[PDB]
Amino acid sequence: VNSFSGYLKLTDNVYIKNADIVEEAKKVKPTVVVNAANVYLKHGGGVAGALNKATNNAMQVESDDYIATNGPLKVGGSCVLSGHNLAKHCLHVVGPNVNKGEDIQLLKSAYENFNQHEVLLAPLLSAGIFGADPIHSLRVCVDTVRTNVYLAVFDKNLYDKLVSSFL
Ligand SMILES: OC[C@H](Cc1cncs1)Nc1ncnc2[nH]ccc12
Ligand SMILES: [Cl-]
Repeated sequence: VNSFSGYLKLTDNVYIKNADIVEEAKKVKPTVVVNAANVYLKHGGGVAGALNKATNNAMQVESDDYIATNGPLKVGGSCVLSGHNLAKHCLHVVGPNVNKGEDIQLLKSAYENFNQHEVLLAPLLSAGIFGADPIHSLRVCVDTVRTNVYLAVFDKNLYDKLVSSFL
């Protein structure tokens, strides 16, 4: 039993809800919130900009130190950093950005990072401003993640389309 509320159950392990991931994280304070990161951990817009704003820029400050020490992430890769006031940990995961010409096949690799964590609050990787098809991102999530994932879909109209089209 966990404290996630109001989710539709898609499979044994994947749940979905129309919600603002920032507000969800503040309410649940999950062990792991997933950020839709880029390789530079520059949290400007989309989920990343919103999460970082909610931390009063502490996420960005921590991220800049991480990059100065370790260099950029790989597309498809991840790192674990603090969750600040939102969660215990933030798993920064880099899905491919179609608006940069990155290989959509890397989306499966990106979702594989979720399997290192028993329970996660997450967005659909490569969706939104990353330019991939969200219906595809959900399919890859369901077919790749084996741990318990609670998906927050900000757009109510998109959420209804994802539910009604889910196979
Ligand atoms: O796939 C990630 C989606 C993509 C979008 C598609 N249409 C509108 S945003 N983004 C978000 N998802 C959940 N919470 C969020 N908070 C802030 C952004 C955000
Ligand atoms: Cl987005």
